[PDB]
Amino acid sequence: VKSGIAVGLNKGKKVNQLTPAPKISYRKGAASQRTTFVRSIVKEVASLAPYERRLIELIRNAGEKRARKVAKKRLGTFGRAKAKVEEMNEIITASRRH
Amino acid sequence: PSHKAIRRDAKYNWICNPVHKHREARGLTATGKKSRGINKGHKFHNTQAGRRKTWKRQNTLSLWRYR
Amino acid sequence: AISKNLPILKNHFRKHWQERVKVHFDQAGKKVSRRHARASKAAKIAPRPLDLLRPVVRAPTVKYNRKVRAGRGFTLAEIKAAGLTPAYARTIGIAVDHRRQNRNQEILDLNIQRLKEYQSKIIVFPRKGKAPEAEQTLSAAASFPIVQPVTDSETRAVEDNGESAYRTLRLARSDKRYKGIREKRAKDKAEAEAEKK
Amino acid sequence: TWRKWNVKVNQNEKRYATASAIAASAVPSLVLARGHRVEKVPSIPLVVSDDL
RNA sequence: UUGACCUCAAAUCAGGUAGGAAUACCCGCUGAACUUAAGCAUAUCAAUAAGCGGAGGAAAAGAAACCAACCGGGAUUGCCUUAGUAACGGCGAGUGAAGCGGCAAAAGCUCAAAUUUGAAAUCUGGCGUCUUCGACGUCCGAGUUGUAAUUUGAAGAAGGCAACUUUGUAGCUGGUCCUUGUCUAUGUUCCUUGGAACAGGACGUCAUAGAGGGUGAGAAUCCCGUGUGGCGAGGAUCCCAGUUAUUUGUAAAGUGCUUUCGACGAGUCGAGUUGUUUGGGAAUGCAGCUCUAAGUGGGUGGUAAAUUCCAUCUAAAGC
Repeated sequence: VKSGIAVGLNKGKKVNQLTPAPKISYRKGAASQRTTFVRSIVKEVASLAPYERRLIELIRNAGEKRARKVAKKRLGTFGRAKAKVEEMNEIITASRRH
Repeated sequence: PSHKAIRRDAKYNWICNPVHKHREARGLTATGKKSRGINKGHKFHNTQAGRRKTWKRQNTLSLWRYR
Repeated sequence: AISKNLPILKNHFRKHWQERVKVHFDQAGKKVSRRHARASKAAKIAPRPLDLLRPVVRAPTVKYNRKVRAGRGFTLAEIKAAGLTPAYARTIGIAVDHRRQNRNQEILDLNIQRLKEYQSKIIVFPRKGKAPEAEQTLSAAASFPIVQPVTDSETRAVEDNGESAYRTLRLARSDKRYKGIREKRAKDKAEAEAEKK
Repeated sequence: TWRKWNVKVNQNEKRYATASAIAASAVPSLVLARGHRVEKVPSIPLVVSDDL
């Protein structure tokens, strides 16, 4: 909803608005029921990478923060280190425990 | 292209035409169009339609009959 | 090199410019080629118009939002609203654009009227036998022009209420500058430190 | 080739000169001075019927 | 002992295909200096000349991992504007785009990733027969480590309920478009000058033909033509029109409602660093090297980061 003036927060002209119905191409990045099943099988076959085998050793010793700094150098950016280190904790809670 | 299975079948017929002689050399392959830098965007201005083509356009004096 | 009291010019002629000169002598002759091409195409096609029927569209930016202009294609929502399929519409002389969207009820109606006006006025010949020909109209833009929407009432009441239009702009502009820090000042004092209390 | 051949002229300036030339069609002094054997002709601003 | 399969060979085996030429324009690689800065080293000339590879009558580009911040536009290409502007630069000399706006022209689409699985449905060659740029039948081979039908994000599929509107393949004549051949007006009358009238003077004729050329000197009317319109011949043929065979059909397409799903491209994206290039400035694109992902994910939003939102498209295959 616009405010009815050229300068402001909303800005500007008021119209009968809604709606565009959603396209098919907006979904794109959404999951499964093949893909999660196939990715589950392609994990037991076979193992983790060498840099990932340091991550779980680093979590047992020096927890977080150091785990991010090692992952940030090996992977691209800080935002990708968030995803990897959060995922590696879910491996320990799932596989090693219970 | 000379083999008759490729000539008759309509899905793979286009490659037999004379315009597709040495695509690899001129850079009409997947890797070729990446190396030339042909993509839609503000990042790709100096090369997009053609690097030398664009230079040849904008380094030229266009004169009409009535100036 | 310089010196009287003249303006400092900028002439970019230090490359081999004379090798890459163009003179448009062909202007007059090239016009006849296009008039010949437009005429010869109409002879081949025969009873149909040369142009596809285009929709009405509003322009972008602050500079041009106050004017309407002929777009590219009719969208999929508007073609459905009239009562026809998108695949069928392409062979009747109606342009379709799969990527344009609708977020306005005013433009939505206008183009539905434009399609209903088009479908009524055109005739269609069957595939089989008889074909009662009715000359050719060349330009679709001539028969279906673009008119500017009128948002006007020439004589009108004078309703004042001591608000001041100038004072409204100064207050509204000040809110945009300061809502960032005013949210954060409210997130301290009243929240965080006093939600602890 | 790229020397200036054609010359642009103002639209009103052409119509000024073309209008004055149509004024020059009448008036017998300017016609005889600019050639033309027009001794026989009864008057000028010469109009003919539409059978022509 | 015999026969398969997988990789690799040989033959003047059966049948095909590649080179050179020309290069005005077009697609890439490679790459100078004279010069300008009143010197000269970054810069400039120039992402230019010479050198090398590859095409066609055009080439390239092209159906958004786009432009925007509006009440939003909507593949590519070119012209007029934007602009000598925003930026770049011993911030010196000098260099220098793009969005919107008005026009010319407008056309859209295909694979991979799903099981035909109640019938590899598909295709090359051999031999035979026909109406021979092909069609029909038959015999080996290719191929299940995947050839047909079916679907491409604008969607779409599998079920249930429901009304149905559509259809197709040859040759014959005529027009149309090219290459052409032929036909279609009027003074050579009299006198002077001259080697010669095509000159000068007198009297006519034709004109939808007084363009141009030829003939012993400036010829509409002496000759070829020119103008106006006829009449043939020989190709191209699907572009149209009008016909005649056929004979496609119980198969192919479209649409209203409702439930469950909805597969989307990796030594890539992205990060660091070196060299090169751009107007692109804590780095515009390209390339080498080291590191190396993801599933509401990834890209972009022209100042480096961390934190939280929003708007926009769907890359790493192709016409």
